[PDB]
Amino acid sequence: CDDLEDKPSIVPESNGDVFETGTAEMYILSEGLFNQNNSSLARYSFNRQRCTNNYFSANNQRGLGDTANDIAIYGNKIYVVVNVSSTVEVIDFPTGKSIRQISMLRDNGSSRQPRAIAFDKDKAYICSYDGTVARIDTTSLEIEEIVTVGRNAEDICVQNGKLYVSNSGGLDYSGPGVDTTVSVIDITTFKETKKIEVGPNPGKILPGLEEAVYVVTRGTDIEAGDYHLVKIDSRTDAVAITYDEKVLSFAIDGPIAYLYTYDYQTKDSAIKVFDLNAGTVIRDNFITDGTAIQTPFSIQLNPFSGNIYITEAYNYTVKGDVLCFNQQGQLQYRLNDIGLNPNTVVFSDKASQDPNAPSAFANKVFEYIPAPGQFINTTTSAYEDGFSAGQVLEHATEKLKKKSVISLGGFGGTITVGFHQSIRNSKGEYDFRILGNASYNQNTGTGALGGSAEPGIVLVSKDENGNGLPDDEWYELAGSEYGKDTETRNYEITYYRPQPANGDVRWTDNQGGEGFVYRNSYHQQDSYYPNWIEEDEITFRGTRLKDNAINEGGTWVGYCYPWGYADNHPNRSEFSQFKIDWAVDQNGNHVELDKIDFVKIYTAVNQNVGWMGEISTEVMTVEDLH
Amino acid sequence: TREVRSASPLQVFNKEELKNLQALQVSDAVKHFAGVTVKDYGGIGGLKTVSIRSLGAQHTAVSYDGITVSDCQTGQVDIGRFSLNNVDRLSLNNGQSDNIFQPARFFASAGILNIQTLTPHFKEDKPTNIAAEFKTGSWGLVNPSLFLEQQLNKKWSMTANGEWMSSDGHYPFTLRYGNDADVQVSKEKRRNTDVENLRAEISAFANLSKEQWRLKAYYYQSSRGLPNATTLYYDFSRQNLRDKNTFIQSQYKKEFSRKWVFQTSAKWNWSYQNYQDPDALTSVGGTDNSYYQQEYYLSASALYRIWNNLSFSLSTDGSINTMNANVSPTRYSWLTAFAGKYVNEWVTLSASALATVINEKANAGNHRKLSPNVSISLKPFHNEELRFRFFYKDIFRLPSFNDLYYDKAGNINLKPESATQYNIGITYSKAINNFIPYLSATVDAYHNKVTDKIVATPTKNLFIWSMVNLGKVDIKGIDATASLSLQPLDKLRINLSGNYTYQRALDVTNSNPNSPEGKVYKHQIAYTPRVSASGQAGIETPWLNLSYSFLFSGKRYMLGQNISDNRLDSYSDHSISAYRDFKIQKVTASLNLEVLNLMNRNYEIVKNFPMPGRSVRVTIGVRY
Repeated sequence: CDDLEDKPSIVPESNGDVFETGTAEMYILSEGLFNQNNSSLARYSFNRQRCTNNYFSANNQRGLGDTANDIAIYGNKIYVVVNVSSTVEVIDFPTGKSIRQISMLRDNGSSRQPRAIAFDKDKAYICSYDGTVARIDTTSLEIEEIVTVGRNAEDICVQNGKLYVSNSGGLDYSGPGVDTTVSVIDITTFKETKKIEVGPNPGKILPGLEEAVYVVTRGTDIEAGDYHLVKIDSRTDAVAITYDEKVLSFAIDGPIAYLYTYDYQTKDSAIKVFDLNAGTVIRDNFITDGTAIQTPFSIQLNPFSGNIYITEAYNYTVKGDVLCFNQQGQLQYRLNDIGLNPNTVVFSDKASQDPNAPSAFANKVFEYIPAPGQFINTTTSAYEDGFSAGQVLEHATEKLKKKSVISLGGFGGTITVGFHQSIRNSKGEYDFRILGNASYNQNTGTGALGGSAEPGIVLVSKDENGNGLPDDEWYELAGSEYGKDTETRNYEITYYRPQPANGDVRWTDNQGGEGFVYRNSYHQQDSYYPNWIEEDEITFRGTRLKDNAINEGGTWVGYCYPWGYADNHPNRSEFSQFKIDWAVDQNGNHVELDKIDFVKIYTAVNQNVGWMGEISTEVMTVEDLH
Repeated sequence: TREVRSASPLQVFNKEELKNLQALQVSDAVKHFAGVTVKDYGGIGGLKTVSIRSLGAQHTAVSYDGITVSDCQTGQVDIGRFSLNNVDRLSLNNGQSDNIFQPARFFASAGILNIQTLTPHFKEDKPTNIAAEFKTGSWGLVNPSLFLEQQLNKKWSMTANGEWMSSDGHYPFTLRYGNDADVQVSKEKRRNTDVENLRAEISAFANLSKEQWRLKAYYYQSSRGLPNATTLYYDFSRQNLRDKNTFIQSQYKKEFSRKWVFQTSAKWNWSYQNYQDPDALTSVGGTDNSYYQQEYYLSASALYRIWNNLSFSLSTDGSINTMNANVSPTRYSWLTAFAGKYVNEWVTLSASALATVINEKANAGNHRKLSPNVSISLKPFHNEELRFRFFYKDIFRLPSFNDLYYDKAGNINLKPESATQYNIGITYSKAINNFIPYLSATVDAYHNKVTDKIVATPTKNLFIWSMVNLGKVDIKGIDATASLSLQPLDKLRINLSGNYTYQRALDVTNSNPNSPEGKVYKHQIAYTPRVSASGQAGIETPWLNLSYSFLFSGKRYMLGQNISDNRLDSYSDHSISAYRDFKIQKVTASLNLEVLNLMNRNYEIVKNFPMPGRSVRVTIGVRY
């Protein structure tokens, strides 16, 4: 009588909406346990919405190995460095089948125990606990050259055409102590050029912007909590700045880095946001929605959606989680029981297994003039350095094509979008939907599915003349706040370019109000004012809504209005859709239109919040239901 | 006979049953004790520790000829260290171990495994007994043995045992690259299992005047290779482990006339453990950890009988356990046990009590815990030998020296666990007719509670495993066993035996789902088969003896999570053997042919440590 059966996982796989901008596949490498070789490589396909926990074993009919340490996607291949098995699985990207088996072995049969991989000019450079860095060609997949970098190595990175390898010396803790060195390797001659005295036990190492290398150094004792973060200037290969904040690992975008610390005595874990230029912490807790964190195993950053992926390992015995957070720290989703100790999350956009097609997801932006804000003059504002306004427009069309989020800045900043075909009028139900990056908090002060609401007024117009140009008459949609005392019609605001480039941006209105939109340390571009604007003063005209953000401390909640506004609600689960029948004219009379072509979105709320800046309407991608 | 009258749950294998249980290094015969969950490694010469009733594997105490041996470094004791060439009687006690005349270290352990050494008989004339038991086969296994016995002064006898056990042990195991069914598979050979055991023993039995002054001098040098786990795509290990265990043991017994029996035990044990890993990536070129252990053990147990049927025991102990390495701990321990109202009454209560207290002075804990034990063997129905048994026992683990003084991975503030056991059982035996000379069946439903369990949890950095008191395992299993010998016609004994265990060992450490160990609540613990069972069949014919023994273990899991991804499949280990004795001018030759793992099943009991397949073992023995 064997009543012993595999009891299920009980909790569902995904505990949130699984949406991501421009990411096709997302691969999660899970270590498993030492001497138990139950490592795995899971994937999530956002296009097919398909979750595969045992993807490598489902493909090649063989397990990945023991303690798979690193994963990286390069040149339509996935390179998986597996430590105890001492292998590098170099599996093909569109098929998922393993193409070649690289043996990371020494002259004898002893394992090199490789840990991490870095890429520079179609060579994969792999560091090991043997103290060696190996160069592997991406074509023949053979070990071409071995260099000795001294003691045991843990992570490797590429910057300024040089490999930085963190010589940890971890296994020598009972003997001569941990090593204190980061080795620098040139591409051209491929010898060890310099050895940087960095601090004891250097671990995770990553390049950043402004041509620098950030490395985490542990203590002589790991449990002692003597962690530091070292900025190394790649010009001189010397220790530039030593930050005393406790780090286990970190993920870098722009000038900021999301880093977690994890003590081993009290088991206390914290995830902070850090400014790599100012050198100070900004938020002592990254998770600002009340989502409990217990054991963050590693932290990654999506290179082309901006989200932060923190994996959970718990007691290092049960299957971990993968939690996706936004830039503000609200949880987007989490994959539950994705694998045993999920180590490293990598991302791709090329998928596995057309602009001329309509595809029900709009075609091209016609007008884009945003107000100054925290997201302006960055990659999410369709701007790069030294490009004119038409270049900003065609980058906006390109970002709309790749389903990337576009921001509108402060109050009054507007965007105008069309479609491949005219949307027919559906009577009695909704016509089109606007996708937003708003996420809901599980508990707020009030109800109505609160969270981060950034409401915006939508307008629609019909291409009656048929020229494809936004010169037709604009009709405002009557929302839930329309016609009440909670809205301020005929509001004219103007923004002034500050005389310092990096200054707070001044705005004045016709209602007697004067104020600023403030600089925050997250977004440190040249100016919050739009750089492709040639005039000093810009003005915007429209209806101002009542401010919906309420100070509860550092936990500001944008309370959602019921219906009729863009980026007011999360993009699924009702009240984010729109119909033509809400459109009214200037005089407020109801106008019935048989078809519709032009959708205009501008920000309805003029409010500063603080560390999340102004209320900014972010448009993901408009889409019709027909 | 025994195994029925015992108040605590006793199982016993005599010399002919251990003959029928074809095995070497003891732990392959331990697997048939009907409650034992063995944690094992690779094949010959692997680490083979024992859990009594799916308790901790450090809650057991194995006793080599009247004194328990105590491994302090990783206190899971190597059972495969002891060999089966000189074992007269093997026995497992789940409790008080029947009689209260033991040294105090036998008490306060949740189960003891008693290995008894061959006591020589010395039949009339014949001063000298010579025995050799040369065993060979199974991929380079060789095992010569010597058993020089000599009577000295009609009360002194001397037994010198020698055993060289060189081995190769390359098993043709079958490696699966995964856990599901559609997995590519490989036929790989096991590497680095070179075992080179050597055992020497000089035991002196002094039957003075009743009075015994049994002594033993034991030496054990080994050079076993320690194989790694079968990691995928990589099997090259060079780990060597040298053991140099030795001890000198003394056992004095005196019967000071009526109402007084006195006993002294003494033991000096020196152990050496050299672990070499030349493939390790330490910058000096490999780890060379050496551990030195010493145990000074003394006991002055006494027994005083109030009447002919009732007895008390006062057992005082003493132990100095020193350790050196490459910090350098020393544990002073003092046990004294007062056995309570032990009655040995005819058709009424056979109740017994025992309170043992312990005192350790170590920079560590200084515990003075009291441990009770009650064992009742109430027996109605005088016409048949049917016993009702019930024993409550609260024992506790001590934290090992690897759990306290390993290089800053082990905690220093470990709470020393618990083991709370409430076994209740029915034991029946009959000798009806002559078609069945002996029948017996014994069913014990037991409830073991472990609290504050010391567990090694990984940390996924340097000094990987760390000790923590995170475990509250509740065991509620039931263990049945049977021994049925039937004799058809004449001289054709068809001696059968069997055992079964419905082990329900659920981890109940934290009931809330919002916890890392809340997914482990009401879940089976890691290496514990639910429906573990065993069986034996001895066929005694005068021209050829045959024996069969099979092991069944159910769906063993991994890590306590209980998902199908970390499932281990149920296995069956079937084995057969043949025995023959020849009388050649008063010299007894013995030929033995053993086939182990008869169905060639490549199974694992601990993950990525595959057990050997079909092996053939040939034994040639010369007696006198």
